[PDB]
Amino acid sequence: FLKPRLVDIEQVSSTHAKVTLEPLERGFGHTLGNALRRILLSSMPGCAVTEVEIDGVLHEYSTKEGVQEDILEILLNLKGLAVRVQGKDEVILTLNKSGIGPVTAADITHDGDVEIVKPQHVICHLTDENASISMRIKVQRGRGYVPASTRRPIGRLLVDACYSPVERIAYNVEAARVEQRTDLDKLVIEMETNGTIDPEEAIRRAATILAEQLEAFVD
Amino acid sequence: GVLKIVKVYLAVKRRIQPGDKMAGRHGNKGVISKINPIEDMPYDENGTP
Repeated sequence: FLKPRLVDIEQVSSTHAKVTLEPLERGFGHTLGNALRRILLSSMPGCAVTEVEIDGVLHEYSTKEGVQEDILEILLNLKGLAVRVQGKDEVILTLNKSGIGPVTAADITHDGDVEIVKPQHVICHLTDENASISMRIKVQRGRGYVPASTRRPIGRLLVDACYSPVERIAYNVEAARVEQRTDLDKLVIEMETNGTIDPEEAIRRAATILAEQLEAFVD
Repeated sequence: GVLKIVKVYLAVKRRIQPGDKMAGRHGNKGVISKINPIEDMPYDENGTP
């Protein structure tokens, strides 16, 4: 038999890359190409905001003076924030801005571990010259999509968390160019990530999951 | 015959659910039957489900 190996990883942009698994025997290239996609799209460790507490507003459906966005819009913008944490499963992010001008993810004070991958993500726009906003953001790991409903003080808002760094996975099977063999197929996987997870480690995790699952019905 | 009357407002946020009606503009209607996971959906060649 033959053994597939991670031969080439290339990144076209900052979001998505194209991993390569060169040697595969006929038929496998279309079995792994679907297993590693179904696993990848449904279970990956990602970080997303879960609890946002603003200084002065009680509940979601309350406007705040000096901010163009409704508080609901601020929450929905924050849900899409793409951040990654290194060492601690839970973290608190503090945002402090003042003066007229849009606020961005880069305005958040950065700790040693938590770093934002897209510092151009606009959260809210400040219109009045003497307006201010201060919010605490709780960011944690997770797996899959966890609605807020299924998960105390009145001044702490709840936002649904969607821990899924990968958006759009596609694969294809091209015939290999081995100098002496035939029917050998190389596999290319495209992974439109949100920018938090690395491609090679993503493939490694999505394959360890399979290696654990298969050990059920096998010695 | 009433001393004081108090009104309290509740703001539910109804999500989508198997059973909720959903209709197009052309006259096609029908209830949702299953909220399939993203991976189970069909996808074109480029990968978009």
